Amino acid sequence: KEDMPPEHVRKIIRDHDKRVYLGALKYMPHAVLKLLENMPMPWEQIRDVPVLYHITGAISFVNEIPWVIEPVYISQWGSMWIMMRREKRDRRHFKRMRFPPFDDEEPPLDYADNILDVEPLEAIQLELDPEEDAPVLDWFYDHQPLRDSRKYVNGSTYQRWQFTLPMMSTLYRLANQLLTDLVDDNYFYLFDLKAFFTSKALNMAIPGGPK
Amino acid sequence: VPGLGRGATGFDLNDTNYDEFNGYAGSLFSSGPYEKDDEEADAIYAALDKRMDERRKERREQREKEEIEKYRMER
Amino acid sequence: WEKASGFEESMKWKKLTNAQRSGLNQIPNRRFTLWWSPTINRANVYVGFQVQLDL
Amino acid sequence: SYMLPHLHNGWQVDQAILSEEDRVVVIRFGHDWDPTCMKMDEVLYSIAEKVKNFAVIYLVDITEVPDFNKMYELYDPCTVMFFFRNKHIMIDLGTGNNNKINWAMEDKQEMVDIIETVYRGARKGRGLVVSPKDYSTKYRY
Amino acid sequence: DKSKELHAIKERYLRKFVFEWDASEDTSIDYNPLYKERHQVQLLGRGFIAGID
Amino acid sequence: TAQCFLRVDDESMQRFHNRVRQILMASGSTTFTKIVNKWNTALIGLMTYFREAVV
Amino acid sequence: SYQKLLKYYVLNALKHRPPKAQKKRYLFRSFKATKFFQSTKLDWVEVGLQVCRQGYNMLNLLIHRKNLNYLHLDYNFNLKPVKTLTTKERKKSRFGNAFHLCREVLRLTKLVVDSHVQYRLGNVDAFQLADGLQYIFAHVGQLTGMYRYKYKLMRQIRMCKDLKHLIYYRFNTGPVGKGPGCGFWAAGWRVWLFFMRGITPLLERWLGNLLAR
Repeated sequence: KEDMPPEHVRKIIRDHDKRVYLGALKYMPHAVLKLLENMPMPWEQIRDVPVLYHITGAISFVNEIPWVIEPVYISQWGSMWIMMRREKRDRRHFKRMRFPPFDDEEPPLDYADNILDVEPLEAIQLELDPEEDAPVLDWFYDHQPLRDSRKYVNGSTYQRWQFTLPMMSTLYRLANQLLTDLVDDNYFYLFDLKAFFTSKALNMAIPGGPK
Repeated sequence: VPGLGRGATGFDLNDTNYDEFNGYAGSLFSSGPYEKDDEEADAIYAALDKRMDERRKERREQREKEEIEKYRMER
Repeated sequence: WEKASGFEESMKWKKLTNAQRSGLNQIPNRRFTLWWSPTINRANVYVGFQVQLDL
Repeated sequence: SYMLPHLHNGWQVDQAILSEEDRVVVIRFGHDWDPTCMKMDEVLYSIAEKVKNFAVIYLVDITEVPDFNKMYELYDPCTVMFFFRNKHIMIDLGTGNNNKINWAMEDKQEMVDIIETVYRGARKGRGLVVSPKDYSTKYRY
Repeated sequence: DKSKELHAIKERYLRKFVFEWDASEDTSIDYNPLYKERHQVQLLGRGFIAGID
Repeated sequence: TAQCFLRVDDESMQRFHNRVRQILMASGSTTFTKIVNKWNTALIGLMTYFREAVV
Repeated sequence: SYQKLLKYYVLNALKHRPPKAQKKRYLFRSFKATKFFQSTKLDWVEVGLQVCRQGYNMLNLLIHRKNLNYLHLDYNFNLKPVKTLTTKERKKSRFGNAFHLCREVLRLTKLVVDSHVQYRLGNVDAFQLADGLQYIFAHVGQLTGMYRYKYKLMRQIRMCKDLKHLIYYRFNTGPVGKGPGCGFWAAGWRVWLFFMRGITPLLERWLGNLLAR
């Protein structure tokens, strides 16, 4: 079962006994969930993904899963937060979209025509100084950071993420803004999961906690 | 003969056939328009559904049978 | 005021059915509503449902 | 049970409406499966031998004869409607409309009184008989 | 405060789709000052909370 | 030498509430005047029996 | 908002029943094994646009095969009746709560896909795209209007509101004051992804029951 180029699927979609189409339509929510899960991150400009184009063409589901290394994702989130804070504090004339798209009744824009041609604008990629970001300069931004580094990652399946100590130090430095910078868990005394469970079970209320 | 012969007028959308969850009953696709290709597509879809429903099917079926046997004592 | 004397005897000296008896017993309710109608028919007493009597 | 013979055929039901003219014809369009129609049938059986000399009550199944539920639009699970000499009398229940009862009347006396009032109104010819009841409310407290 | 503390001591001895959770359902109204104005987590003068500037 | 604090027994209050509930439920087709008279009689009895304890 | 988030966490923790032993059957791999499915690779924006078009077509099929041609589904997935209808047609115009929830979910997905397309069409900046995603996830119950379809989703809406309040009150400090530039949307995205994953079996069962024989 060899794969096929996406051009054939796009042509079928733009071109397409109602038995086969009706029979396979029963899995649209799964496709919606897959599309929601496989949405691009802010660090990525264009995120190519593999999908399952139905022969009838009723529903196409993204077969991929969004497996990402936890420290890399945390570093990306911290860099995005820093860049967003900078842009907000600088571009005070911020005009959020804050509105539904213009297609109230307009036909859906052809992704081949109005989406496969224009080069997208630069994403939110925080500047990387090679003085302290050298060990993670190239590994900081990618759809899958270590999809090929056999030494660092398990491989294509992306099941193991074992990096060197300097790489993890650089990742923590690039993400220390979103980290709570705690040392001893004793700072959350009478505010842990066990404390909340005991408060709920005793019909009491920890002032800093829920009821 | 229709009811018009009685000379009566007003003053499957029945309320019993309707519900809050899943709306009204019945299938929006009429069972009439089927064919051999329809048979093949239905067979493939049903096989896929059965395969995707066999994860805990054995344990669930055994537990449900035990529960039905227990309920037969008081029902 | 004619206490329970608006009609002859509201057909009490008769052998009418239960529905007629219920209607006769509910007739004083209509009179009581009519007596205090101006205090109850005000648009500030009920919700706005202005309806004009025909002709 | 359901001693009242349900008119299976729609045309048979229509002819039954045209059969009797000197009494009251009440058709129970409720489906016999539902418990509400079972309670309606029980209430009818309570007044089966009472209003018999003044009325002729028949059952009906909207699944058997669908034309009644599609032309008269009886969408309720068990709606009680009346037809007197090819004239569907309206009971002034006060529930917005007057084509059906739409309520599982568990009181035999109330049903008997409603039947008597409907007969009196049909004799008087009033197409909208004033029901001697406050059906607009639940009548419970 | 003080009267509230005494009342609390005595007590211990004896539809509509609401979008935003109203402030009535909030907690942390403590009569005692020690459990209301508590020293923050100053990480030895070299750390602080996350997210904030 | 003392002070005999008094209060209506919960049984009496339950009986009064049951009587009020019955009057409201068994009103039915009775005229509003009849229901008002029944309520007035019940209130008069309750207030005249527990003259002081009703407060 | 913090107290409500803590309540949600404590509820999800106290009810942490360990998962059951499944037979490990992959629905996606099963559909891949099926001869009625192909495989390719395409950008997330193109796939999202295709999914939005497919969902619109499916909604049109569900609102057209039933002979209810007196209503129309807008390109924003907001179905509006074409004109007046009778009581028989009103009962024919009965839209189940499952149908309403599916329509709201499809509208949210189409809005997200179109926002991504506009980000990839040069209409707005990437930071503007992040702000738009934050708006399309947090404070989106008004935009989606899914609360009426399923009242249970109001808990998720309140959780998203609390997450938005926390993210705002944390990020919008110092030089960056109150404004629309907050583009931290991972929390709301996670909450709505969890809600969609939970909702999926019910809607899938309803859709499968609809298309039988």
